[PDB]
Amino acid sequence: SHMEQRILKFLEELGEGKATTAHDLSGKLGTPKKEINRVLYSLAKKGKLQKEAGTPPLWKIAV
Amino acid sequence: HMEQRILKFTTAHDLSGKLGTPKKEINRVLYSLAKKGKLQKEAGTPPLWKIAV
Amino acid sequence: HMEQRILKFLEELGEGKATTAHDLSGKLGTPKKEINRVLYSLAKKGKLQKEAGTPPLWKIAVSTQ
Amino acid sequence: SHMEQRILKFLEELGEGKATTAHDLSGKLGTPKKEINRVLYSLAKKGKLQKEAGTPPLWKIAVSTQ
DNA sequence: GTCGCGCGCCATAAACC
DNA sequence: ACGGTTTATGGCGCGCG
Repeated sequence: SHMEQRILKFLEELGEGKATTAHDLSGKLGTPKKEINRVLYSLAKKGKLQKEAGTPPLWKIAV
Repeated sequence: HMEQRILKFTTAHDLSGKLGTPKKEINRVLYSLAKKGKLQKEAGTPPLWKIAV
Repeated sequence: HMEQRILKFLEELGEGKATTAHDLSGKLGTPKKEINRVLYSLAKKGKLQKEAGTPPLWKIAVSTQ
Repeated sequence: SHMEQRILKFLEELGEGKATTAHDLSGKLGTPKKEINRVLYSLAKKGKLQKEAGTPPLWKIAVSTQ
């Protein structure tokens, strides 16, 4: 929920309909993709984030 | 719709009758929900459950 | 080699009906890790189609043209 | 079942207070990770091994319980 | 009768930079 | 005498009869 917050913050910042990727997040936060992804996927089951299947997947805030 | 009802309503095996749902499906929404911080798993055999206030 | 086995096995099942990687793992006498490894490789090669689920169901790839 | 014996042996031959992952046991023992974990988890219930929390879990020969 | 399991995941090939 | 490092649905925690 700290790093969940780093990520959520960043998404909300970066546009209001925008998406992004684990690789993008990882750069803009000096964090291994593994970590970013650990949290992105957690957040998704929690209903918080919305994921668009793809190579790589695209992540945006949900309702 | 399950997540919703699961809330309004103990064991998963015991949840299969009250809502008429296969145990698999209940254990799914349980472990998920406790991962959402809302529920909380007790160590029984089988495991027991209760809404974390 | 293991691929054409799975395919061959997905022929003798009647068009429409699908199967799981556990099921295959038994029938074909092969560890599930290898089965799935190959299954996911055939779907991506086009030969097969994956119907994501719990567990996922696998059948011959169906043209959508 | 000489799998238990082989793993306990490997975890002993690794050193004092030292741990390792099941992926690693499967590698060296040349044994499917499926069986390795089935067994690892088994030895932990029997009390012989302890499972350190992690991703993945780390294992080592127990040192506390009776 | 615990069990939620979706798992292929690299003893990797290809792709990036 | 030389392409090192990251990706992939790569998140994996899995042991399940």
